[PDB]
Amino acid sequence: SADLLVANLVNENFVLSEKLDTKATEIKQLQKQIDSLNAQVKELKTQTSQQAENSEVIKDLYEYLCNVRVHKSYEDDSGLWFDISQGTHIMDYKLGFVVTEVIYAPVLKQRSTEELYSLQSKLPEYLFETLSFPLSSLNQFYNKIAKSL
Amino acid sequence: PLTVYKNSDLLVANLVNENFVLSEKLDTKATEIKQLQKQIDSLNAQVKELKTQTSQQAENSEVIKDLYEYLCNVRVHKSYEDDSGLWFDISQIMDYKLGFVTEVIYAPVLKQRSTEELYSLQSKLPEYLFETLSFPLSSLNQFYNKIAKSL
Repeated sequence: SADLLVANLVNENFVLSEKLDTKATEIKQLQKQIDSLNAQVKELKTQTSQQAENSEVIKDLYEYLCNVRVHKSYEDDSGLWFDISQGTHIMDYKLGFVVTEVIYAPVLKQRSTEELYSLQSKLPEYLFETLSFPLSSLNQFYNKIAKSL
Repeated sequence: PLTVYKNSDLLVANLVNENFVLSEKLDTKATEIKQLQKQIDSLNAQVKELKTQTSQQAENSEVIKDLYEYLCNVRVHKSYEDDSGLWFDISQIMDYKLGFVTEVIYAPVLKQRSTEELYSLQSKLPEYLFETLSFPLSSLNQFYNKIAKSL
């Protein structure tokens, strides 16, 4: 009973050493995965950021070339909306899209009255009231506002 | 120097001592493993979240690109930066490129075009829009308008 038990401790020391070597492999394997993930993560971070730079330039281009900038976009169940600031250094408004059809909508949440009359002198009455036209007419709209500004 | 007793040495003493050391060396690895497994999971979330945000922002940019096309009849295909100056291909149908070095450079792009069009276009477009040009940025919008009016 005394010898048997102590001779088995050898058996236990072996089992430990194998179970232990099998862990040293699972460990090396995770370290590799981590390193892989790190590379990938960094390259994904540059592509997503550097890409922001591109988009800015383009936004910036359109602004210099069309004197019009698109601020944002939402989608309230039915229809997406984009704020817009058009003019030369200006009339803010929004456009909604719901066959296809469009919705104009002057946006003057904030505007020093002096401007609001400067604008009323340059802009045809109707551009101060919500409207609705087919998409085909959009570009034509755009032109009308540019010509008046 | 340990020594057992039946009822009722160096090597035997190394067995127990050695059995302990193995049990600790093995448990301390089981913690380094859990810590690594956690780190891996955390890193995975990062990759997945970055993939959605990029696929989502791309979506926005596509919408806007599509908007501008419907509103300005003009689309900006790409952008390069060859040491000095960046370039954008444009399709407004007349394709051309614009270079920025402030000052600008126009450049008709007809790498491929069925001749029938190339004369359709020559009838609508003032001679000079078929030759490279150069103007200040302030004049750009004015340029754009001239091309739209003719097309």
